[PDB]
Amino acid sequence: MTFVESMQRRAVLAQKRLVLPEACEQRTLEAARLIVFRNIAAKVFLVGCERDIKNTADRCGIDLTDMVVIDPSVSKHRDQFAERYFQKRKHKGISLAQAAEDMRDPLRFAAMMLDQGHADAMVAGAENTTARVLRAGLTIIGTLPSVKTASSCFVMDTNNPRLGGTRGLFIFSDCAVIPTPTAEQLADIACSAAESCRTFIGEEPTVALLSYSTKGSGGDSDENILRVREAVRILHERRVDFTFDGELQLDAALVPKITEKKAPHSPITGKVNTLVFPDLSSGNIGYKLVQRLSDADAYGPFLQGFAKPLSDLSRGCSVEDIVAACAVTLVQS
Amino acid sequence: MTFVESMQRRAVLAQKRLVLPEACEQRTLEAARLIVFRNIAAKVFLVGCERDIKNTADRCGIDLTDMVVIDPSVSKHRDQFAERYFQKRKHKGISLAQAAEDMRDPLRFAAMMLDQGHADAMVAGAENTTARVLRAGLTIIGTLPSVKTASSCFVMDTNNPRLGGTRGLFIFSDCAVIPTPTAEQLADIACSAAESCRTFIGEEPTVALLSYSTKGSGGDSDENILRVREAVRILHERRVDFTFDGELQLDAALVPKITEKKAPHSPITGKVNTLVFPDLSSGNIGYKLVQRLSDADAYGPFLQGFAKPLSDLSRGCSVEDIVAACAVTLVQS
Repeated sequence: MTFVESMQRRAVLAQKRLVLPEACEQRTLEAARLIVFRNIAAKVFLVGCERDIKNTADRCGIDLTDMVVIDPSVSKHRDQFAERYFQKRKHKGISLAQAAEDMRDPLRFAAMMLDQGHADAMVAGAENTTARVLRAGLTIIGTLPSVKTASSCFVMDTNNPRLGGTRGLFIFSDCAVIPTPTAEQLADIACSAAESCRTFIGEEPTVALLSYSTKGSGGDSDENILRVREAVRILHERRVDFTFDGELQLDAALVPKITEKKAPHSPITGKVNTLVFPDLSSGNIGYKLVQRLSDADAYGPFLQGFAKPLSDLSRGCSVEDIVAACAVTLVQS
Repeated sequence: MTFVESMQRRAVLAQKRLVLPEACEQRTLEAARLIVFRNIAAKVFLVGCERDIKNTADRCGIDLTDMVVIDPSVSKHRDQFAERYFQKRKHKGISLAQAAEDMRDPLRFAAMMLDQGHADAMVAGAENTTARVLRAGLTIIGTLPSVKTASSCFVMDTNNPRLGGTRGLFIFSDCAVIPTPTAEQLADIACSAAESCRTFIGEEPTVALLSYSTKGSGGDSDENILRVREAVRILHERRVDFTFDGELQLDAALVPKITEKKAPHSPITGKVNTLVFPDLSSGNIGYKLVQRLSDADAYGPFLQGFAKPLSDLSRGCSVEDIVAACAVTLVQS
């Protein structure tokens, strides 16, 4: 199958709970109906003002009978959610009443459903800004204990077995979120990209931390080189369970003859399927170069490192983009 | 007609003067022979100790007949070159006699031939470090008046006229030399890359200065975004004669449907053939991704911005590689 087909079938198998806070938006509700029709989720929670949602559904001819509308103003969890948000945020000086008002927002309320164990996967961003989506994620859901940084990746399908990797499948990370990762964040990015490789490609991760330098060739003074080198040291210190090396140029990562000249006895030779970029320009430009100048497909961006999975959509997304993002996030949980 | 054959043919038509300071190296003399045999240059100057050069030739069985040995020890330009070097370098405290000894070095002498008008193109690096070759370039030859920075590009051939560019050809720059260009340096790289587009691809240059941000989308705080935006302002101030725009994501540069959304009314829409990367990691990773994960070929790195063309070879280059480098550098004059 294709990647999208495989992710949808795996979501059907996983039978997890989806929450959608942009439930007054037509595309979101159409996606929710397709999710129900395809059995992509065990439960579909629509979060928002009940009569605004029902009104949108009425006008778009959408049956909600297998969906659960949760209204943050009326929910039985309202008081507990306001209290949990206050405890989370009181260190920034907000009041309990400000917390209660903030938790009437569908985006915050859906994120708190994940934090509190009432749903498994959240998708938003067809109508909210990326900044708002990531902020709800960072401040309500938080990160896994193994990282301090939330990041993102793309799944790159070169549609060419022979191009190395895992039958031409790669994880590229972080090509969308963190502008200039510190050495510690870069190590976090590598750890989360390793998890993404296991979830999305289904093979063991072999990770190359990339640079214009290979194992010293660029010198010892450029902070950008040292940042990547320090990340590699940090990964050794952390005793991670995946194979990794850096700093490596792309050709040293992917062409064994070159690895043998520039990085001898490197443990990644001939096996790399996960590329960690040194900064956001290199990764954002890089994945687009592969997408737009070759027959490769790029899937994502997929968020990683969050304690519970969420996705941020483009504001111009299609219904099927929403469905695809929901399936991937459900498979991540 | 391939790219290497196109350049070889064009050098034959151009009938320029080549200087080779590594004339005691066997591959260089074998290349020199092919260059004479193929009429790729009007004149082939071998620079060095005539006896060491003749000795190498005899040991290897190489005929030198239509080549001209120019011996820095006895050349009629001996005293003028020493004075010129002294004037260039006296601000570092050297004496005239030291300048004269310095100008017995074949590499320095070849570069001075370019500066003084006695040859058109220099190739070295088969047995000199890149740093040595570049330093000779910068201290002796200098840069064109339109820039203060020498840099490099690659000619990328996607082998697919629909991918954009000029029949599938692109200039990528600077993917090999400057680790973190200042805004002034990025503007210089754009100017030099536009020159290389004209020389190597043969079409009008349309230059995209790349970033993870498109026309403000990544905000106004990240210094790497501002460096690119500043370089664009600088190009406007210089009133350059090529079309440019930035900061642009790669898809906004290359995909007009996306340009119309993220960069409406951009001057580059649908015409970009020259990509300027914001730093060396993004460019070095970027060109290699295209080379290694697609059908594209990568030719270079080609130096650019020097007042007279020179080329740095790889230490392990083939004889045919040397010939191809000479032809490109001659086409560059």
